[PDB]
Amino acid sequence: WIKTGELRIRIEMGAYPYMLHYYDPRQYANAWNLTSAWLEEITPTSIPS
Amino acid sequence: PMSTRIAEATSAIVSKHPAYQCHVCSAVLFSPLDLD
Ligand SMILES: [Zn+2]
Repeated sequence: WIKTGELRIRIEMGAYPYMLHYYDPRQYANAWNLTSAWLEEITPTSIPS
Repeated sequence: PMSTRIAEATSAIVSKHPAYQCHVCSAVLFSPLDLD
């Protein structure tokens, strides 16, 4: 639903480490891969940047 | 020949001493460098 549907979620975090991925503006770019892997790797213990 | 005439013509007057992807045009490329 999140990917191709109309669901948008705001995750309350407070503070969090972040990481940057720069890209060339003049070329297609779809961040689903990264945001997927982020969600995939969340844990009752962990939470990647 | 003209040159030959000119020569002969002057030779009678002589005297001597006496004794990837591009959204602009849609062309497809293969190198990031080939794009720039
Ligand atoms: Zn072009």
